[PDB]
Amino acid sequence: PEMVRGQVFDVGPRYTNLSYIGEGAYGMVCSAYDNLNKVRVAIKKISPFEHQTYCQRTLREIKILLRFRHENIIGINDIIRAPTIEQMKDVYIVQDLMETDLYKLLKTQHLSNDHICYFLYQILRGLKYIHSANVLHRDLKPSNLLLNTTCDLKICDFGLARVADPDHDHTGFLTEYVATRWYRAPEIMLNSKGYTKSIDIWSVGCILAEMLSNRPIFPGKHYLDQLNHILGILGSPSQEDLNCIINLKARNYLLSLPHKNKVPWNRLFPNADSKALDLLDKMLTFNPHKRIEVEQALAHPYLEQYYDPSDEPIAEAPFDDLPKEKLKELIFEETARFQ
Ligand SMILES: CNC(=O)c1ccccc1Nc1cc(NC2CCOCC2)ncc1Cl
Repeated sequence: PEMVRGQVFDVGPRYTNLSYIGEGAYGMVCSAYDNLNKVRVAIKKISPFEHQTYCQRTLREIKILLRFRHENIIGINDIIRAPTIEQMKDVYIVQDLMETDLYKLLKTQHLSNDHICYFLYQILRGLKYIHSANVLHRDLKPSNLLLNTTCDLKICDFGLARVADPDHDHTGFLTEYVATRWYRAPEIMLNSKGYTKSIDIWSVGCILAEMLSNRPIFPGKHYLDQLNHILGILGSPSQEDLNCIINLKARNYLLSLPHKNKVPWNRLFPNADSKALDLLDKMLTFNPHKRIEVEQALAHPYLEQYYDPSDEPIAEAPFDDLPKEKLKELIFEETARFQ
């Protein structure tokens, strides 16, 4: 078998001529030539079986990606693994080869308003499908948005995803959270477990702001610093928005802060399209119940050149204590169709 950067990458003979791409959340990713489809593809090597948590994340990523079928969601083309559970130590996920990701593009390229509009449309179109399956992505960020040479955008990594559960969303103040800090909604730090669709809309709002300026809008250095940044731009929450927070520790923390005024979007982004800023404001709304939903966002005037609900499909059917041995068996069963 071909070896890449001191490690086995056992994908042959269908996939040959390997080249290192980089490290992702699951391990090494390479490009390879697919001798059947006559194109180069991406292959991610995953070695999760020694840890229950790695098994849970890998199973979620595979189960969700195989059930979903949408132009703006990365697909799984093939899955390579040993023929028996005993011999299975790694799993390789084959996906379409992308040219870049939005994180890398934002680091070096200025986006035209036309590119911002197109990218936002595609993120929201993919998100409508995810939310229609009652699934929350929970880790939307520029590095999870991959792009091909013609700027077709694919949402990636469903490892932190969950089925929406609005009834069990409430929790205490400063409750630990897994998802990427800069893209976390204010309620995560206050009273939310991140089990409602509004969590994803906030992250999209953060990505739109970052597309407008090439810099993260709320670059918090640690857990509570994240809320300082959000309130530094949005200003103090209204009495009505505080009344929606019943938890005393969270509400009292907010009441203890000096009054802060809103920084206007047009002063932060003087070159931005005014319709883009109006949609940004609706996505970056402090109160999650007043925050715009994905289908409303698609219908916003900023996206009128693309909006077509008949061409924004939904899922046909909607969608933690298991030991790692049981999870390995489920991963083996979930990947059986490619043998
Ligand atoms: C969600 N992120 C990943 O899956 C990932 C992370 C680090 C390195 C590669 C990654 N995957 C891909 C990478 C590419 N192409 C690269 C994209 C970045 O720029 C170089 C090509 N094509 C398809 C895929 Cl699946």
